[PDB]
Amino acid sequence: YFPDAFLTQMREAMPFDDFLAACQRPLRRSIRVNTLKISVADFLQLTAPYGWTLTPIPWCEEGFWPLGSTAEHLSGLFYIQEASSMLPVAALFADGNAPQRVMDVAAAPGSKTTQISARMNNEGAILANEFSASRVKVLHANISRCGISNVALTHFDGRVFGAAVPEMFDAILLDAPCSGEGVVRKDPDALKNWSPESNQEIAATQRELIDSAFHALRPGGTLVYSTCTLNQEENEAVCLWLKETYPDAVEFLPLGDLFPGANKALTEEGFLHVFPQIYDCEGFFVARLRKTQAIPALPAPKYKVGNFPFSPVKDREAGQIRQAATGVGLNWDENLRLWQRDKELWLFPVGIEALIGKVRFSRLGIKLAETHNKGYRWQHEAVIALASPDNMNAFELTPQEAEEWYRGRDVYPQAAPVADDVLVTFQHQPIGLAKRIGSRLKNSYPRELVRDGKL
Repeated sequence: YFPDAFLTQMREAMPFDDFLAACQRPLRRSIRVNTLKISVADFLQLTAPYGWTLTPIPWCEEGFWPLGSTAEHLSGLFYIQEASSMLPVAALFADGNAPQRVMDVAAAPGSKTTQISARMNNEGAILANEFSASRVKVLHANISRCGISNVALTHFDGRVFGAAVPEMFDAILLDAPCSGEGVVRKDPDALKNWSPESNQEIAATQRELIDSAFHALRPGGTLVYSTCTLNQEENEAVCLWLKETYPDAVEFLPLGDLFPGANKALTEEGFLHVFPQIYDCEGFFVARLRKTQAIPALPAPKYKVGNFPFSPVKDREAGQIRQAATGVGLNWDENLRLWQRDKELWLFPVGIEALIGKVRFSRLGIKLAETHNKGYRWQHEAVIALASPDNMNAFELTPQEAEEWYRGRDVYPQAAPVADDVLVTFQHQPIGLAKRIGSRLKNSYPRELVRDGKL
């Protein structure tokens, strides 16, 4: 369903029928491989038995066309995400762009965040901001599932960043809340409350969003602006505005070589204005800019953000934890350093350090452990992230035994390893960390996730 005003002005902005057609047909199931865990080729090899046809996505070598309840999804080897969300992320790293400190402004539900992480090879650091509180917990679950460690979370109104955190990021991805015209294929009533007035104010929001972003972008950095909507007010008009506001500071960086076929969607400015029927998918806009120059300062550091509840772990102790963890299969890069709050023990990415005190964080990095007596309760989240499977104390489950784990039940091996603490893999992926207890392997899969159904 489509309002008259909207169609009879999509008619006057087409460079059409095919579009009405593609508009009205449902989206293709779409999947993205997580190379933090498995290579593409390996993935293809591994899921060949399931007999799916998979069309390659042109702007994402890692992208392809009951999903959530498949082993591979549970061990975090792929993300269920739409091809259009892949595009902004691809732009962000186009032409060997290799940013080390990145913000995702509207990060839930995690689709893009996870993808950026994988592309940075889990190095550097990311600030994933999400405005809605409820969506934050979704974001976090999704991050923890993919074993991402370079992410910190905030809960802010996006507009704040420009003033709060000046030339902080070397890349930003601003996927702006829009009028969702491109999303009628996922939701046949999506727009229904659509109106040109309602759009003028949405565009007003998108202005101050992108200004905030630009402000928080270090000189030299790239910013990618994307929406799910197809009109010019919210897209080209918003980018063009930014350039008018900072004429000597903003450079559009054409996206035409982004992939083969990109030309089909290329705007005179170098944006990709992807109509749904062009590549058979969602309706989407992608714009990439670079800040070429420092721009004037804002006041506006009003929010004095008070004590940070964690302290960096001292060297004597940090060493002993590193060795205690290694002894159980967990390992970290030089990208990560150990902090502490209570019995709690966290790893933060050094990339994020510089932000401490300029923003209140919802969460940072990963909880490695909680101290208990002389010991440690290793967190599931850290096992997914830091566990090396190719080990001599790994233990591979049978499919039968794997299903049991995910239904949150104890497992009884014929083998029956020697370790009192056993790193449990399936398809040779870290799946959880279990205690021995004689012959039994106790289930330590967090209950908030114990699968209810079929597998």
